[PDB]
Amino acid sequence: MLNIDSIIQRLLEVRGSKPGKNVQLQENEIRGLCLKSREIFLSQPILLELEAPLKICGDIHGQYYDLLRLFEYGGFPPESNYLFLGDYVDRGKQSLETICLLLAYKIKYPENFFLLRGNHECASINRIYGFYDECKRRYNIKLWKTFTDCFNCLPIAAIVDEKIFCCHGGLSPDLQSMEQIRRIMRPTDVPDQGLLCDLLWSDPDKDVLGWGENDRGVSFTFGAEVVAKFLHKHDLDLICRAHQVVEDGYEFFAKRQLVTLFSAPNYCGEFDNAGAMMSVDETLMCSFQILKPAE
Amino acid sequence: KKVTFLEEVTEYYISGDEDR
Ligand SMILES: [Mn+2]
Repeated sequence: MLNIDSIIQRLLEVRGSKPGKNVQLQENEIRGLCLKSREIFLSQPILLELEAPLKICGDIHGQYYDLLRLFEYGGFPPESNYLFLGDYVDRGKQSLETICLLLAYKIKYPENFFLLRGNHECASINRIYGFYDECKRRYNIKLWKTFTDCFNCLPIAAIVDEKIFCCHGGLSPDLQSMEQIRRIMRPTDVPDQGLLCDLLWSDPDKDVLGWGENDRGVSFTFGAEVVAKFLHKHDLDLICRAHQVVEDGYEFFAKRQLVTLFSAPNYCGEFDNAGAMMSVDETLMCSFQILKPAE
Repeated sequence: KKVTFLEEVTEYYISGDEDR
């Protein structure tokens, strides 16, 4: 049984502290977040049907204090509805606090707060790129395994007011009907190839005509005409995805038919990128707020 | 309903995000 209010209070009380300060939840509280959120994820569709207004964010990658700033600008749940597009952990310094606050908000406000799966919400990936090490250092391996069980149940895509298709990575040459996404059974790992892999790993590319091999070595690239055909076939207006660092935190593709959102400013302390958050109002007017890193 | 975009972007500066 969770005391979700106590948990959220402790996660938020480090606001304003010298950045890097940890929240020390009890192991059983974190396990509790994983178990309860898994129940909620499985009870909701794997392809979410959402209504505007809401705010949409891309990659967070453990940048907890930047996540807190996103909520300060966007409004703390449930003042605003949120959809996150995946990649909550790895690379950054505070993945545990990041995923714990996100799961806590999912549990407290399950119809106002939504999380999609990113390619880092995958044991084979986050074992390597930081999350496993963080779990091992602060708790133990068993807790990392508990997170994996939770991540294996995250929904994969969302459609906002029947017009905006959202997922972490991108399109798939295997995808002919949304029903194919709906028939993916959870829990599941991410496969090395196939529909679910593509939805989490693929990228748009201005220099490809049709589909191409992705330079990453996983999945595909797709061109602007692929986007156009997808939108026309499914009566959609916009693809909203994440999965690529972009200078200004958001970047359009194919004459604004696709947008990439990335919400982790100065990613890895390497990229000097802004993080962006997209607001969608009830009329589906989209606007951007961007967090620019400064000295 | 139709997706549209506001041209005005709201920008914020986050101090300390360089050299965390
Ligand atoms: Mn990604």
